[PDB]
Amino acid sequence: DSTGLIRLQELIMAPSRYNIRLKIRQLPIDSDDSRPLLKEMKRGREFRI
Amino acid sequence: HVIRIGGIFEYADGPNAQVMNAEEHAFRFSANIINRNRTLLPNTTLTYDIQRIHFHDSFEATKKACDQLALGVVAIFGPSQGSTTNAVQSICNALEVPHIQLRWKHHPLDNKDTFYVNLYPDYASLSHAILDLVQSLKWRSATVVYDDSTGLIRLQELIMAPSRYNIRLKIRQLPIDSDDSRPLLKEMKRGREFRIIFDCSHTMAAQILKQAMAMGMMTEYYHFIFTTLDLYALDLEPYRYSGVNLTGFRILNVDNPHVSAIVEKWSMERLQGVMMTDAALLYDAVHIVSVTYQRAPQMTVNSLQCHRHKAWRFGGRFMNFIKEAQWEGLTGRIVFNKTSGLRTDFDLDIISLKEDGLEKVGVWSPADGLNI
Amino acid sequence: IQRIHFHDSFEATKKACDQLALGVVAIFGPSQGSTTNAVQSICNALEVP
Repeated sequence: DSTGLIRLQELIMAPSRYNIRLKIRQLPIDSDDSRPLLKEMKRGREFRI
Repeated sequence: HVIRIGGIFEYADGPNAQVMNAEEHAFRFSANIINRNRTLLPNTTLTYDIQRIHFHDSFEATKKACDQLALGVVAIFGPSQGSTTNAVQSICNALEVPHIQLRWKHHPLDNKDTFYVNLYPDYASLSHAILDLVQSLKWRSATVVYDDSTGLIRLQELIMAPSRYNIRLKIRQLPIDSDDSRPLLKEMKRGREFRIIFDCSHTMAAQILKQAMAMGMMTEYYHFIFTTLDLYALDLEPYRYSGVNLTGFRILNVDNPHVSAIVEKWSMERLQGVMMTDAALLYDAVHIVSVTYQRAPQMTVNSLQCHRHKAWRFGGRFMNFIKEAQWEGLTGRIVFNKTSGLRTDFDLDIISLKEDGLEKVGVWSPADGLNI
Repeated sequence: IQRIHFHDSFEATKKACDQLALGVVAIFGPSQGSTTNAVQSICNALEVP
């Protein structure tokens, strides 16, 4: 949820301060299967999460 | 017959304020049309009770709602805020009586209710509109420019959206104690982005207009879009003939002479007035409920008590009648997403300022996407 | 000691002033917003921390 992202929005203007990239990944809220998200980041090949 | 409804009006001094604003006048003027309509409540006298309230006293509205509940009214216009209304629908779900939203509020993460509609539009369907055009405009370096973290709540589906379209979007909020972009207009000068959409109230945005005015940011290179709706009561024409690329929106179906008429009729009434989108939707919200009541079976709202727990007989019955109300008004047709019982039937007049004036250049719908 | 449902204010509508008609000297309201939006507004009203 973005209610947590209210609280650490100031970590998100740090890419607006100095360059660091990011991927916005929400937990599946209409379900509980994050393996679509786990495979999509497996396609993303990301290691800093 | 004589019928009565309930009224709630937030002000700073609240009831101690004497300001009939636009919405307080459009309450009574919307009643005065039905008072002159035999086409709606033909012999039923439409009366009301207004309980003007301050901001965020939950004990005031605790007393204030059960006043009109001991009365018993047939319409509960919900509060503008979201904090106190947590109890109010918790009161409305308690004694079998429908409750209405006027704005966006956050959605319950523990329960799911029965007495709820949202004539206010849908932000995910707004992100549908955003992806129809920004991808069509190929805008790829932008910045979330705003002051509302509530805006960061409601368009996070558009923050999930960079997975099929590339746009480099940054995150910039105003100094929250003020309305200042004079550092920020140097920051976007150093941000070199000529294509940005803006998430704030037109109250503060008219100041930010004057901020970009003194920062000389009024050029057609700055191909921007806004998100607000009511600006014709504010400045346009130096910003117009400066030469800019900018786009506003309008839910109000200004195609009919009737829609233009009700606005122009309204436009002389309030002192320091032309139609607001709140007064337009309040006009529609008044003119849905009494249509739903004139078609309703015999149901009188019981004098319920807040020292008791008595429930009115026809609460979910008339909530069914509210969720099946499909009255079309000045803002196009109103029908509810029956997966949620909430209104997502809204169409965007894609209106864009050029030096001649504001000009509608297309539509957005959730059945066309963009249609130019 | 009181108890209410999750996301329910009509219970604590009584149960707050059950402790006020009692008289309590500290309200440790829940970690829920929609509860304490009703509660601490009135704690602000009738001089209650």
